Amino acid sequence: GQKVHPIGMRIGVIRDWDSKWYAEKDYADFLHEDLRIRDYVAKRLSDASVSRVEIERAANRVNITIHTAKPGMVIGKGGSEVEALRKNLNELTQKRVHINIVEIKRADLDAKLVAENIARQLEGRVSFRRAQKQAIQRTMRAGAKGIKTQVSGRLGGADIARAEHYSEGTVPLHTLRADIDYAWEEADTTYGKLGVKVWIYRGE
Amino acid sequence: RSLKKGPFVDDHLMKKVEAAVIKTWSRRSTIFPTFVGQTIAVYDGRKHVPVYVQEDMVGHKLGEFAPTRTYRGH
Amino acid sequence: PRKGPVAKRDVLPDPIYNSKLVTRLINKMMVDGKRGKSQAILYSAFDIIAQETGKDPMEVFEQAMKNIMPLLEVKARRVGGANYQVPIEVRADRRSTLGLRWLVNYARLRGEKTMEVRVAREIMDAANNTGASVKKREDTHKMADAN
Amino acid sequence: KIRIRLKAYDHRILDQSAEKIVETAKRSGASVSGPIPLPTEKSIYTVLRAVHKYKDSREQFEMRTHKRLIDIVNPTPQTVDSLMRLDLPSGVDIEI
Amino acid sequence: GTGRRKSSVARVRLVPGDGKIVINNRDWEDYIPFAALREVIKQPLVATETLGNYDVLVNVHGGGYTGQAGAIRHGVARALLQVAPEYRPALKSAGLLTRDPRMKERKKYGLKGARRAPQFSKR
Amino acid sequence: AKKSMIAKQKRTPKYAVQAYTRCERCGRPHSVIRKFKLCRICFRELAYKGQIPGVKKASW
RNA sequence: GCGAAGAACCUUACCAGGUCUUGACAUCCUUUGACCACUCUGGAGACAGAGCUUUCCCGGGACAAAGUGACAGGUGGUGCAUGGUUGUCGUCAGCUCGUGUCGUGAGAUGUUGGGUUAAGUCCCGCAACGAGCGCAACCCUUGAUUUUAGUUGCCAGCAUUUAGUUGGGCACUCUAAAGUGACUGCCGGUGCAAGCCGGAGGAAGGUGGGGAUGACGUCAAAUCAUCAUGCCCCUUAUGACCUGGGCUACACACGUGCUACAAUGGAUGGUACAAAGGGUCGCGAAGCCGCGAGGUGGAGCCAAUCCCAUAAAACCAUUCUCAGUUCGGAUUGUAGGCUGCAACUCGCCUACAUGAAGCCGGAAUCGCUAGUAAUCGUGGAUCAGCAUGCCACGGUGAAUACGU
Ligand SMILES: [Mg+2]
Ligand SMILES: [Mg+2]
Ligand SMILES: [Mg+2]
Ligand SMILES: [Mg+2]
Ligand SMILES: [Mg+2]
Ligand SMILES: [Mg+2]
Ligand SMILES: [Mg+2]
Ligand SMILES: [Mg+2]
Ligand SMILES: [Mg+2]
Ligand SMILES: [Mg+2]
Ligand SMILES: [Mg+2]
Ligand SMILES: [Mg+2]
Ligand SMILES: [Mg+2]
Ligand SMILES: [Mg+2]
Ligand SMILES: [Mg+2]
Ligand SMILES: [Mg+2]
Ligand SMILES: [Mg+2]
Ligand SMILES: [Mg+2]
Ligand SMILES: [Mg+2]
Ligand SMILES: [Mg+2]
Ligand SMILES: [Mg+2]
Ligand SMILES: [Mg+2]
Ligand SMILES: [Mg+2]
Ligand SMILES: [Mg+2]
Ligand SMILES: [Mg+2]
Ligand SMILES: [Mg+2]
Ligand SMILES: [Mg+2]
Ligand SMILES: [Mg+2]
Ligand SMILES: [Mg+2]
Ligand SMILES: [Mg+2]
Ligand SMILES: [Mg+2]
Ligand SMILES: [Mg+2]
Ligand SMILES: [Mg+2]
Ligand SMILES: [Mg+2]
Ligand SMILES: [Mg+2]
Ligand SMILES: [Mg+2]
Ligand SMILES: [Mg+2]
Ligand SMILES: [Mg+2]
Ligand SMILES: [Mg+2]
Ligand SMILES: [Mg+2]
Ligand SMILES: [Mg+2]
Ligand SMILES: [Mg+2]
Ligand SMILES: [Mg+2]
Ligand SMILES: [Mg+2]
Ligand SMILES: [Mg+2]
Ligand SMILES: [Zn+2]
Repeated sequence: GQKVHPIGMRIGVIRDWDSKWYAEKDYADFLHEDLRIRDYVAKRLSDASVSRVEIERAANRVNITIHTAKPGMVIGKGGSEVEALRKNLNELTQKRVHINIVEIKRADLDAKLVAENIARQLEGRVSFRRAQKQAIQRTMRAGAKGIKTQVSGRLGGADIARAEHYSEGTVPLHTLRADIDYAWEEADTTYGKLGVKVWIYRGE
Repeated sequence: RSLKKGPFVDDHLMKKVEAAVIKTWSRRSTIFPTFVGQTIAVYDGRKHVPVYVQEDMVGHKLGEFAPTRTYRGH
Repeated sequence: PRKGPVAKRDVLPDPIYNSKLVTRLINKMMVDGKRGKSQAILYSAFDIIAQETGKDPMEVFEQAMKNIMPLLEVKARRVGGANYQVPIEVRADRRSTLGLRWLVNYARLRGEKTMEVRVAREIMDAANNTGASVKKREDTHKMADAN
Repeated sequence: KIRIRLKAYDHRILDQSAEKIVETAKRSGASVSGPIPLPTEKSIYTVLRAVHKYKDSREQFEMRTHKRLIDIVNPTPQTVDSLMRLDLPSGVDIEI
Repeated sequence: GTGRRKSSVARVRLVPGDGKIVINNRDWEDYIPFAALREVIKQPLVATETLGNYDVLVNVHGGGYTGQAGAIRHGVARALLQVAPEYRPALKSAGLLTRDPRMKERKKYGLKGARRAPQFSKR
Repeated sequence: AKKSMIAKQKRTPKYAVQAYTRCERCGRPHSVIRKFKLCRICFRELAYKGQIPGVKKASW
């Protein structure tokens, strides 16, 4: 028996969608762009610890507010990437592309960013058990009421695959009022696929 | 066309037969009342089965005569 | 049910001659939700049974009660790694349930043309202590008589 | 004598937004036809779960469209001026 | 008055009169052929002794022919009781102010019907 | 013989009938819902994450 | 009745024949510039040959053509190498931790024992006292009700028209946002208590009915053919382009459905009551031609308004009178309609004709505990067209549960 996606069933009861853009008979054009204008942003600012890119469009102009854990890397004193990506995002959407970054707080609460701390490390040939436990205790200081990191795949360079994980504390999934996050990344090692999974119960 | 407002040959079988063995490649081009006495070769997925368009077999789709599955007993 | 007993409902007093032996045998009549087909028939059978017999249709319909109600139902008791015929005394459940089943299950034996009279003839036929429905009751007690 | 139609997916965002213009309508004009409900459209998409066989497992998503319309009874010059000057939450549908 | 059952609803206005139980701008015996099922509609008027004392006006929407019969019975049983509170002590016992809660059932995927299922064969 | 054929879906054929529809992220031929242009497996995998607005799980 | 929520072509991965090589399809570069689209001949087309030809924008910029390669390109292999995503045990009631205590020790206790429950649910008794993920609850829909807003819905008070049509009003319904209501709450017996048996009241009584939600893990379970990936193999062919064909073949055996074998029925005419959905380059009305499937016509509609859209079982009269028939409808001939470049292999439907097995099915086997099974219709997804299947919606509405 396989779980549900603890986001995929919290949507619309305690959390909105990653896109707020009404459309009348033009959804197919808008929706396909809300899946590719989120791909150029995915690689151009890949190292800037971007977690959510909530695209909102209205009146023939689009707004994509990129929320990052390294706010000064995308925009700031350089003032160039924001203008530089204003050319690339607008060269695809064929209209205005206004982006306003949002600065993250308590970086060990965003699961995508939290599991990229264990997705590069494992790709650098580190221990599976050490990699998760060194950071599971690390993020546990921040204030998360729970954690569960698992690193599933052909772990440890063996010829037979097996599963590994960890935990600490409370993380009730079956309660619908839980503010639970989730993320899943690809540990593209030199030998195969080993994708990790991380999620974080939070305040209430 | 099974509708009474139509009757079509392929594009060229009628043209080649108009001047004029005949090997019209594909199929489907029912023998009208202007081709009795000019044998054609309607292809069959392999080889060219020879059929001689007589006066009786007029109207029928050209393909019908050449079978496609070889079943010589169980 | 593997947990205790249950009690049944079968209760909705009918419009004409309000009773539950006439909303029952009117529910053990229909097929695939055909309440209307049966209800008219079950009132036309009374119409012919109230004329060709004379007495009250309800008393004539209930006259065939003691002639169809079974007394001993041969039970299939498991003894010696098999099943045998151990007779027992039927309860009120298998009395009226069986009893009203006997008629309709024997509605192919009146041999009429329409079910309006066929159900009307059988009730009278058992009400005469004759016919097959009463014979069927006597037949059941016969196999129960052997054991 | 105008008519505005609201079509938003979440009933909270639109019914709050309609509660704003209906207030601005009262200031612009006493004669206001307040917010009013219309039946909500539902659609269902029964996509199948497994990547391959096992035909008996699927998962059903839905997509509502909550609707509300606001009109004007005996409007004034303020209606034309004071209506277009508002921006509603992204998702609310405006059509006058 | 107002009475539902299944997908049908019936709204009843009850005023004193001869006793003609009109239904939906037509005579009731025209509107219901099988009068034997229409006698239960008099249960909210025979359990309390007010059979031919009021003329019953009805409005009908939806359901099926038997579908209103349960709703009109209830739809008046909540109005005769409102005429005088003395009627409740017997109209609230026969089973008349109660609203039948049974309704048709959703069809669940993987099943032919609501509760049925495919046919099963082992090997 | 797969990534060749997406060009066959894209290019305008010599007869309207030849033209069919396939998923706009992975060119899966079967089960493409026209309101989205996504196959069954793309459509569900985005709905969980939440790219498609309005769509949510339907208890009933 | 499995991937396939649509195999004429296409899709198509397969066969035959015919054709291409940096390739049909990407990134690195250069010489040209916006390249195309169009007509004529041949061919089955794939492709060759002729012409006007594509008038770029601001040295730079997008897009393209032509020139050799780095490369591409594999629905080619290994699910006993993998990410995934799933299934079944199973919505079964389990899986553990901290502090104490017993044991030299792995370990044990808590979590065993008596009742109770849908449930390690709850109580009592014990060297244990507590807690976390699972159960229950939070969430959705149906059953009663308050307030709010009353149109495109509703029509009582008023009349008005063939018609709720018209003024006019949000009274009732109904739509939809915020609330109330049910918790063994009260009474009797019983129990020590948990609870169990019954009664009032209430729309609703014992988690009211139904969804969503699937713990620790099992099957080296399914999928390299959704996407991605370790390693291998082909890389002027195991890659690529077209036309035809196969995917629908038949001497047979098995799984899931449809239609019947008749009087609770057929035939003829009349005639009544739904719920839930879909519609813009789309739904397509009225009239007109038709037995006919349909064609012409274009009203109203970006829809609580108009359309798809007359629901059938039921009911009321006449006829049939227990026959392989006034049941059944396969099969075949002729004659037709629709879409599509094209209905022969191989689509759907209509009329006339033809009229076959079947007269309630052997041993055995399947589903369902109430609006359930059974039975009669309607809508959607895919969709130029094609569904007895799938996903949803309603109408008529049963039978029995002693017991393991
Ligand atoms: Mg394991
Ligand atoms: Mg959650
Ligand atoms: Mg054979
Ligand atoms: Mg499931
Ligand atoms: Mg009361
Ligand atoms: Mg079931
Ligand atoms: Mg097609
Ligand atoms: Mg198959
Ligand atoms: Mg594997
Ligand atoms: Mg296999
Ligand atoms: Mg199962
Ligand atoms: Mg010790
Ligand atoms: Mg245990
Ligand atoms: Mg349970
Ligand atoms: Mg639960
Ligand atoms: Mg409820
Ligand atoms: Mg109220
Ligand atoms: Mg009001
Ligand atoms: Mg009680
Ligand atoms: Mg419940
Ligand atoms: Mg439930
Ligand atoms: Mg389920
Ligand atoms: Mg294992
Ligand atoms: Mg395995
Ligand atoms: Mg196997
Ligand atoms: Mg393969
Ligand atoms: Mg993938
Ligand atoms: Mg992908
Ligand atoms: Mg096949
Ligand atoms: Mg087939
Ligand atoms: Mg079979
Ligand atoms: Mg019969
Ligand atoms: Mg018939
Ligand atoms: Mg509707
Ligand atoms: Mg019919
Ligand atoms: Mg019928
Ligand atoms: Mg016949
Ligand atoms: Mg024949
Ligand atoms: Mg024949
Ligand atoms: Mg004959
Ligand atoms: Mg016949
Ligand atoms: Mg024959
Ligand atoms: Mg059950
Ligand atoms: Mg749809
Ligand atoms: Mg099929
Ligand atoms: Zn896809």
